[PDB]
Amino acid sequence: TDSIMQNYNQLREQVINGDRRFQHKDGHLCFEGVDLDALARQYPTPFYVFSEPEIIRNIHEIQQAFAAHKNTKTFFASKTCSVMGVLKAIRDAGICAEANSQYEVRKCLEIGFRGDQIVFNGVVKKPADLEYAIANDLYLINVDSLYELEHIDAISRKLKKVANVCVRVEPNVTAFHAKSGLDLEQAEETCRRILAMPYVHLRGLHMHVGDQVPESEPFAKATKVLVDESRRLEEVLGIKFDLINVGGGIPVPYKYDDENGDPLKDNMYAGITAQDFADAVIREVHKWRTDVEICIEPGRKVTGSAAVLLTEVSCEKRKTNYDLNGNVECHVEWKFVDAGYSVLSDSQHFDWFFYVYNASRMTAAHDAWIKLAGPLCDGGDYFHMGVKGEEFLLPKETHVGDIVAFLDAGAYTIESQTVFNNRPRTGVVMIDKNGDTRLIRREDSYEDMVKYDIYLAA
Amino acid sequence: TDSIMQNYNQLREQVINGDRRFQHKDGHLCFEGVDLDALARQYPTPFYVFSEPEIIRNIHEIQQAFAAHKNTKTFFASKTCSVMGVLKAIRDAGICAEANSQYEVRKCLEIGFRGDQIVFNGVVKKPADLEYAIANDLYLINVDSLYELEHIDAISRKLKKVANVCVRVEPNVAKSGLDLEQAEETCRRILAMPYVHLRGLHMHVGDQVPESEPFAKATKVLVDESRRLEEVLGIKFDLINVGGGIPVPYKYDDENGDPLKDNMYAGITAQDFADAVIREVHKWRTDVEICIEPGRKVTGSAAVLLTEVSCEKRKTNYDLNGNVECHVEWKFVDAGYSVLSDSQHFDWFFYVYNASRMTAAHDAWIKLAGPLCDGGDYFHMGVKGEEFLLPKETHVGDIVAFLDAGAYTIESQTVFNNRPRTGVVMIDKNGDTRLIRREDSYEDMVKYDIYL
Ligand SMILES: Cc1ncc(COP(=O)(O)O)c(/C=N/[C@H](CCCNC(=N)N)C(=O)O)c1O
Ligand SMILES: Cc1ncc(COP(=O)(O)O)c(/C=N/[C@H](CCCNC(=N)N)C(=O)O)c1O
Ligand code: NA
Ligand code: NA
Repeated sequence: TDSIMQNYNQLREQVINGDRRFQHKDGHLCFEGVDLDALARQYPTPFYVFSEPEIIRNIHEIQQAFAAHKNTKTFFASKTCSVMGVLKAIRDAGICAEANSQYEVRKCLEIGFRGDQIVFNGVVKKPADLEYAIANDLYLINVDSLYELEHIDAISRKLKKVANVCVRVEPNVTAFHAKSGLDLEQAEETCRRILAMPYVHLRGLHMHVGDQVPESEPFAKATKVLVDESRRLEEVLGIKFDLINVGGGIPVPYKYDDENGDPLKDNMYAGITAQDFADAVIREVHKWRTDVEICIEPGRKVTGSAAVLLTEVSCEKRKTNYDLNGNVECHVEWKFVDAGYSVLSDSQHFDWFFYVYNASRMTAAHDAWIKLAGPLCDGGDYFHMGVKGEEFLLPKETHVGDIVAFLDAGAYTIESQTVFNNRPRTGVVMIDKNGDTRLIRREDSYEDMVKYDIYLAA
Repeated sequence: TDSIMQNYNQLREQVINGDRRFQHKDGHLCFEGVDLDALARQYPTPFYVFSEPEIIRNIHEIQQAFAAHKNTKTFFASKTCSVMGVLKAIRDAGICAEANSQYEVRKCLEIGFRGDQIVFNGVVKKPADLEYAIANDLYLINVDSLYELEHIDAISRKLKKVANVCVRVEPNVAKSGLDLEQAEETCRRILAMPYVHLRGLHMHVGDQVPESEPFAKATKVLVDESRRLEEVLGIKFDLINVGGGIPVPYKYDDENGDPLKDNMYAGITAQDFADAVIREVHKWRTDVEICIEPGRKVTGSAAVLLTEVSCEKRKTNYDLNGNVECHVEWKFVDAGYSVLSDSQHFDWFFYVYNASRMTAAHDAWIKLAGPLCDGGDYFHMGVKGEEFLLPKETHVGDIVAFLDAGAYTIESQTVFNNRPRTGVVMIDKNGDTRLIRREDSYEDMVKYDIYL
């Protein structure tokens, strides 16, 4: 325990000393030079702040990782974060976009990605979705089922417009637990049929291994399956594929003290780098072709490390358990923040760990065990992914009005919010390349929330 | 397995032959005389349909349960569902409202609940929230901490307006409430505050509680301490507020269920809840007001999620190596966990039927997936393990129904993958339908962002 506390304050000092994102000023956590205590006095909490410089650094990591293969194309999985200002930053950094719904395709087109910079994935692509995608000449539509393929044939014919497709294959219980992709056994006939379709153009095969995968071997195994079948089909069908699409899954470090962690038992430890992901993928593709295009679809890695959730300590209490004779059994120091699981979904629903610190007292020892609660009704709306069990460490002097920061809060955190208890979804602030801040998403207002309803005011 | 299938089809026939909510017509599931296959051709799926008649039936069950105690006040816990048209139905049915945020208070006031019909609960009530509540003369603010109480004292003094409070106590038979040990001094201090009026004590046991003993024991704790404080402080309390938690049946075949291990079986009824509460309160006072804050029981049974079967596939495991070992039939609906949150995040069971083929045997084992990216976006709370039963005749374009989908299902939606949050339709008391919430539009989604 004392060791756990000691280790946590070693990590705290690494944040403000040797982290490319963070500094401190006046004892306050700073992000790209921006004082986060002061920022949280200018915008109402809770809100997220994103760093454009850190997104750029992440994208460079990915792109540098694939230097051994010139013919690589990188599509940001916009399901990770599709706030328009974030997408615009990713476009400016020079990569492309991946989309999982009609409205995702549309927003990518709106913000400036060309059709030939967009890949459309999904297990459900209704005819209206497919018609929209085909009419906008998307780079790829990644076909997930034979039923969807029938619609692509019929709609491409209606539009007299070529649909460019990959066939998604499940490289692997995966009949019972994997809803996506075709069985490998079905790729050959599926491809044979596409070749014969006048307006469907087979570009390659697709797979996606998973999310936050903390080892290289699954990527290597699955890529080899895809590569072996691509090679075989080239011979059997007498074709040359343009590409292979190996998906996403590059992990992000959510716990940084790798010496104390096992990525195979706790995948908050990232286990591998973008370079290890590239090495595994490229090695398997080059056993087939060095010239073929490799498409990748990273999501999490582009934005995960590039935002902080800022939330104000809004209440406090001590709760005491007594035996049946009025004698203290134990005290619990509860701190309440104005963000709960409706603001940070994965902390609750997917047992996700984020570093928690007192951004107003970043240079103070984090030396008191506390429990950290949200504002929702749910008895379960408190943060259970603690430093030790369900307990967090904050400075003993923590006060109502301090600002708490959750780090590594940029992946899958904005669109997954709700208005449970009619608490609004949060504003979002962006730090640009010059270190200046601006609001890029408003907090939901009272009006915004009732406007969807149809009713007579009393 | 053959017995699980027979039992499920027994339940299916009971839906369309012996359920006050449902009928069949032309092979289709009907809700209060409305053909749901036909309804889902008028509005884009997925969407929720609510029944005002069922809300009324549920409220009647609650109020009848408390007939032995004349002075009972019922507050709908609006966290359960605050679509304005649902709140209006509940207001028009004659009960009161409970709120868990400033904007919930405001929407309750805007739909027509008076201040004296609103209770404000919560572990975080900031000064701005408290000021709004006090200024609007709320019936109760249920005090959760000593920190909050100091703001209430200060703000009520500033406004020169009386704040009506309960003290929430956690009976330790958890983040909310004060310790019982703190009630006496807290009440003593509230009595001395010039603009705070102490109404009583408050508790809330939990959600979907499948047994009466927790309520009886928790109520007795509050009654005993209420009785004691009346003596010690020389006062008569206005009320006792015993909270919510009346369960709703999510599985109906009670003969096959253990509610204490699987709380999708309700275990008790509103009458059992009332009997326990009234039995304890009446050891002390018959004249005192009992406040109750039911949420789930008011609306849970009163909605259906309608979702179109939008894709299908067969996945075949060839021996783990080679040779057909088993086929898995996947059916994809256009609602996933961003539409029906508790099915995923809280392991919640909802009955699933093919509403387009409700009179057909549900004779085929399938797995039921949503449309999201997440490999985990499929429905795992099946009829048998993760498997569901639908007619072998099920086709893309059929309408699947999730029953009992009225509690905690609307405000918990997300726009993950930029799929819109759903529209909501209401069947009114005359059996007519209207849209009471639009589906989010594309324009809705991007309008919150600030961009060029
Ligand atoms: C075809 C495809 N291409 C790329 C990605 C990008 O994955 P990455 O962000 O790099 O881990 C995904 C991701 N899908 C989902 C995320 C789920 C996130 N869920 C969550 N609760 N945060 C999955 O792999 O299950 C995908 O489906
Ligand atoms: C003070 C208070 N008064 C009444 C209720 C109404 O409870 P009822 O709906 O009847 O079970 C609650 C309910 N709060 C929460 C629901 C949580 C629902 N969460 C969900 N994911 N569906 C709780 O008891 O944890 C409450 O906090
Ligand atoms: Na073709
Ligand atoms: Na007083």
